[PDB]
Amino acid sequence: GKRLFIIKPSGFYDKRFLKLLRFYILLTGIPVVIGITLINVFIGEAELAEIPEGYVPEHWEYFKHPIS
Amino acid sequence: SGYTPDEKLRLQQLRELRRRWLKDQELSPREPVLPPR
Repeated sequence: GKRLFIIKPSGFYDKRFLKLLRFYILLTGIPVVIGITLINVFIGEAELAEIPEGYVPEHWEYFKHPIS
Repeated sequence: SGYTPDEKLRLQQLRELRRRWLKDQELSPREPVLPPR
């Protein structure tokens, strides 16, 4: 009636790759960020005591973040 | 001077083909696109 037909190279392959990329990062993007959120909102990071009288720790218990 | 009548006739068949092509390129099936949803 009024409008011509535009020429396009291709769209399907590109939209398919972008949806696959965002989805297969999203598959463990959301659970990882919800995991780090539940970690620093439930269990605590740490606090800052000193070394008591002759209680030698393991090689851990020296770090702030609990997953560290 | 001008053209040759051979080039004039060749030009006229290109008028035939060009106008039919560009009449094709203006789509109107009364629905250009169709979204699936």
